[PDB]
This record gives sequence, C-alpha cells and structure tokens, in this order.
Amino acid sequence: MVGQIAKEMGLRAYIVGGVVRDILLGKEVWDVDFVVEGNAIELAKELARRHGVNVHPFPEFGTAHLKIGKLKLEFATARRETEPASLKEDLIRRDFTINAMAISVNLEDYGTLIDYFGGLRDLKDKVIRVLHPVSFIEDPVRILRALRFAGRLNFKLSRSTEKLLKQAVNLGLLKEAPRGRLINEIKLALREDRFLEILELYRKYRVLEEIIEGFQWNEKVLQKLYALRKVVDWHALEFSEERIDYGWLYLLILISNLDYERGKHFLEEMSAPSWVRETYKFMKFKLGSLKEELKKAKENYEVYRLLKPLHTSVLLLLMLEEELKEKIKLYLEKLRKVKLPKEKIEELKKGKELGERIEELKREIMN
RNA sequence: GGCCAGGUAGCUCAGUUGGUAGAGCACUGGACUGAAAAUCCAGGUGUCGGCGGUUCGAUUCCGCCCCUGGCCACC
Ligand SMILES: Nc1ncnc2c1ncn2[C@@H]1O[C@H](COP(=O)(O)CP(=O)(O)OP(=O)(O)O)[C@@H](O)[C@H]1O
Ligand SMILES: [Mg+2]
Repeated sequence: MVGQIAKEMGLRAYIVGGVVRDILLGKEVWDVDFVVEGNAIELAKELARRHGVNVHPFPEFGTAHLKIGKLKLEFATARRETEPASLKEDLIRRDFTINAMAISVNLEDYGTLIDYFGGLRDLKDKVIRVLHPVSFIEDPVRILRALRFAGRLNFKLSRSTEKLLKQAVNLGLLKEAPRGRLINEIKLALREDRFLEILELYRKYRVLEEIIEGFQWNEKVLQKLYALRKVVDWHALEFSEERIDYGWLYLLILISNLDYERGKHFLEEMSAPSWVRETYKFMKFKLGSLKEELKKAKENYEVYRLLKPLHTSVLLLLMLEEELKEKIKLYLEKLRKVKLPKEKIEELKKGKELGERIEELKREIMN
C-alpha cells in the first residue's frame, strides 16, 4: 500500500539499511526501516489510517512508528546529518556498505535495489567496509559494531577498514565514546550465537581493555570460553527446552578474574538479569567451596542436596571441571527424575515433617 | 526494545530456609434503636497479576505474557 500512498503524495519511499541486508542474506525480519524523500510523518499517518491502526509520531526527530500485524514499521525523513536531503545523502551517513543499500517501494521502479557504495559486492565478497576514512572517528561505537557484524556474518574487515579501526582504538576514542552506546553494543553482541567469534575479534583488536577497566586477556580465560562453548552446545542440544541466555556466562568467564568491585559495577552498567548477578556472586565466592564439597561427594543424595537448589548457570559453570562433568550430567538426565504412585504416597502422608520424610524416601531410593 | 523495582482485601501497606496467610478504615448479619450512628460479639476482608512447566505440594523455582513507575538505548 506504501507505493500507492507515496504516489498520491508525490513522494519517493525506500526500504533502507540492515533490513535490506538481511533480505539479501535470506533472513526475514519483522522490523522494517523506511526513508522518505518528503514528509515521512504524513505517509505513516496515512498508512496507519488506511490500515486502521495506531501511529506514533516524532516531529522533532521527523520520524514515525507504527505496527501492522507483527510488522514494525519505522518511517524516517531523509537527512544529510545525524534544504531537502536526497536518499544518497541519507545513505552515505551510515556505517558500512552492506548496511548502506536501499530497495525502492515506489511503484514505477518497485523492487529495484539501490546501491551507491558497492555494498552488494562487499556482501558477495564477505567484506565489512566503511564509507569514509573518518567513519570510526565520527562514531567510535562502530568499532564494536563492525566486529559484531564480522562475528555474526563471518565476514572480514577491509584492509583500509582494519587499519582505520586499529587507528581509532589507538587514539583511545573508545574511552571518549558515550558509555551507554558502547555498553548497549556489547549487550547486543552477547545476544549473538556467534558471540564467541565476536569476542575473538574483540581480543584481536584489544577493545575490551579500553572499555572494561582492569581487564586483561590470558589463556585460562580463553580455554574456559571454548570449554564453555562445548558445554553450551551440548546443553542447548539435549536440554534445549531448558535453555537460558548463554552469552552472559561467557561474560562472567571474562570478568571472573576481575575484582568484585569492578565486576559488580560492570554488571551494573550492563543492566544484567538477576540470575546473572547471583551466579556471579556465587562464582566469586561459594563456587570454590561448592566444588570442594562435590569432590567429597560419595552418595548421590549429597550431590542432590548440593545441586538442586542451584540455578542452571551454576551447573553449566560446574561442568567446566572435567571430574565434575559426568557427575553433573548424571544429576541432569537421571538423578533428579523420579516419582511415586498413589497408595504409597498416601501411606507416606499417614507439616514440614512430610517434606523431611519425602527426602528420607528419596535418599532411600537413590542409595 | 533491555533492565530494575512495585502487583496482597474496597483503599493505603509488611511477609524467604516451599508446609495449611496479616494491620488501619469500608462488608453482611444480629444484639442495641422510634429511626440512625457509635460500640460489643464477631466473623467475608484474599484462586497474594494472568497462563504453562518443575515439585507430593508453588505468593516462593523457572518460562511466556498483562499492568504501573523509574533508569535508558531509542541511528
Ligand atoms: N553507528 C551507526 N552509524 C551509522 N549507521 C548506523 C549506526 N547504527 C545503526 N545504524 C544504521 O541504522 C540502520 C539499522 O539500525 P539498527 O537496527 O539500530 C542496527 P542493524 O544493522 O539493523 O542491526 P540490529 O537490528 O541487530 O541492531 C543501519 O542502516 C545502520 O547503517
Ligand atoms: Mg534492527
């Protein structure tokens, strides 16, 4: 309907940015970004009115958001900076060529891909490339972004882009960038499935040393990250109904050697979930004694008592130990599964003494 | 969109090792009154947001959503 409305208003609208990329990569997304030559607000209002849905205008931003079905539509007026601006002037202000393309929703040329900067070629060559030499200097956050994309899509940085990125980091612009945008970019990164590869890129270009104060790389943490990858793969394979957010575990491994103060402060800035904070605080202190107790575990009910109250994350962190692995597994796919029939339970019931008795019966069954 | 609280009677508010729920003022009924109010006895004051899952058993553990407030990211 957008093409028709644009025709009636004598305008030109374009699907723009990441949405295009994802499409060419065969990935379908529910968030669609439009750039309009002319007033975007009125186009959005008319689209919303014709579909009979609510509209959310932002006149100062010159953008409007509306939702149709599961589609989230964002309409933005073309602008030459973050006189009317051409679509090209709006595309050239973006980060990377693969993000810089556009698909025309205008009726005459409809479907046509618009690529000024050679983003389709870079998409075909698996290349991450900035539009201009000052790109990373303009928005240091992009330093992370590039890596993320390279991590996600298994692309590589251009020679020029790699040089410029390294130069940007060397200028210390990572410290000059707003803390919020960087932290948010990292939050975006840990949601990736290829997040470990991104972390590798982080290590290579040494961006973590700038963002997290006191943080340094070593081999133990790295190997712990890969072992964590193995465990995460296995758990997300067999136990997949029980899945949680995995990237946070990697993050905990990274800051594991950091001071509790800096760790707590970073997890504070990251706005981490409660179970992340709890798992961190448990890892920093009680995890050691817990492991030493698991070493002293003989009967299965002791393992039960020591494990069952814990969260999934703590167990996954416990699986990092070779000797404890098969034990944790045995607890998972065997030990904690059991039940009792009617008459028996009825005899067991004849307060908290019922619970204690049930515990006695369970430890009687196990051992 | 991410996260943090908050969700407890009509309203304003506490409650952790899961094990049979509470206060201050409205609610009914009767004793009391010519009627009413007060007061006494008392007792509703509640699937402790909604829906699934784990558990013998979930306000509690977890997952998906609703509502409100605040930190933000809103290229
Ligand atoms: N720092 C930046 N500099 C220039 N453009 C940026 C940018 N950050 C985001 N964008 C632009 O905004 C558009 C997409 O917006 P976003 O949704 O915020 C990032 P994305 O590429 O779609 O991946 P994402 O959906 O996982 O966040 C892209 O055209 C992209 O070039
Ligand atoms: Mg997006």
